[PDB]
Amino acid sequence: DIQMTQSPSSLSASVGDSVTITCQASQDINQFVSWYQQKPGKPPKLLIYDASNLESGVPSRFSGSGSGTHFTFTISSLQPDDIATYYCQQYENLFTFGPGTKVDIKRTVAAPSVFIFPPSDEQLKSGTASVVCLLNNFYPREAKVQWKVDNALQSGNSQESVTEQDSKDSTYSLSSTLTLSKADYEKHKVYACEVTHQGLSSPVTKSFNRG
Amino acid sequence: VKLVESGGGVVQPGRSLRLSCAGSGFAFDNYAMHWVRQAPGKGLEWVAVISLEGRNKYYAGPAKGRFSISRDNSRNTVHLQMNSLRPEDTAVYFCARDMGMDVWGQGTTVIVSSASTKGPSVFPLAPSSKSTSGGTAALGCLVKDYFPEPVTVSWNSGALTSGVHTFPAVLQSSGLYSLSSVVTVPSSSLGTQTYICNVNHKPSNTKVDKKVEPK
Repeated sequence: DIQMTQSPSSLSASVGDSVTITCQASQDINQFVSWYQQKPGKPPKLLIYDASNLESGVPSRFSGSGSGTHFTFTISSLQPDDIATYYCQQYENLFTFGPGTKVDIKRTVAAPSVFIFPPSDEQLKSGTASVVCLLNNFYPREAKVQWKVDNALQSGNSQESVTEQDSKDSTYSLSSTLTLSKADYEKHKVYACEVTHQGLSSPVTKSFNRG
Repeated sequence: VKLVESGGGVVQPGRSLRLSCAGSGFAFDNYAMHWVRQAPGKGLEWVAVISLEGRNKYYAGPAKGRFSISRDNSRNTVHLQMNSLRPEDTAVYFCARDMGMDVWGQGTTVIVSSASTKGPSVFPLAPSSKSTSGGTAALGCLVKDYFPEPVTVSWNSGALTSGVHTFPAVLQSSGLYSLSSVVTVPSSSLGTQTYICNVNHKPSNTKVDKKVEPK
């Protein structure tokens, strides 16, 4: 069936800059596309149809051009409410949304402030242990958390999530929790969270000894 | 104009659920209707379309013959019956009208899981030297092992908003959810100001106020 690419996967530009985003098809779809903008927790909003026709009430700074295989949605002067994920969509035959592309505001790099929390003694009574690592007020969004227990790489037993770009400082924050049994927790000594980020010349490590 | 979805809820894997979509503000028979779904943190996925008078039906791959999209041009409603749902179908389910999809609904959330309704255990994330950085301390509340979403969290009954980060929840391997909410405060304020996270899990009728004191 018809599948569509969206390039890039994420984009960053400053307020007033020109944002150009591409969408590709697995077919010659001529000019039969729509583009949508969707903000967190909100339904999509239709912006452009037939590749170039703006919808009613959509600012003139939103423009598109199309050519069967290669399509360009362009925000000609990025405004602060243009922070969203943008989705192209084909309808030359059936309908398929692209993967989408997130657009955030570009600010200077900010390294994360790293904080680490041992599991509470209340939780340890429950029979489980969660170790929490917080990465605060960093930019850009891309960061890597790597859990180590007595230097061992933890892989697959942690989960993380990220805030949306803060409305006034434009940074992200991330929280990762390492889940492990109380019995495994009491069996190891050094618990460490090692952060990789563009603002760090070398990975920063936050660690504690059980006790 | 307005589309209002209904249905939604926790249903067991393999069991049934029907979604409804009421449309106010226009003649319903002029437009084709869509159902579009969105998994947590994933992009829009087109489910199906119904032709303006119901003659032409088309579905997406992942439907795999399990869904059925019908239409009631007299009641201005479209439906989508889901007979044998898989956890892979967990998502917000949107309504949209088409000739582009200009009008959408706010969406209704289908939760497909065998987990039983459960209120969270609120554990402190106590501030310590290893949660401190140059006079800024971090503290929080781990809202662990609850089902289903949502859980709301404020601090000191809403009197504390600056420096709060309440992170998106995550679905643990156990099928229960877990989220954290963290605040950054001055270090020197630790021994003076009291920090309480007010947690509310209405599906389980559980409200918890958890004071977070240092170690």
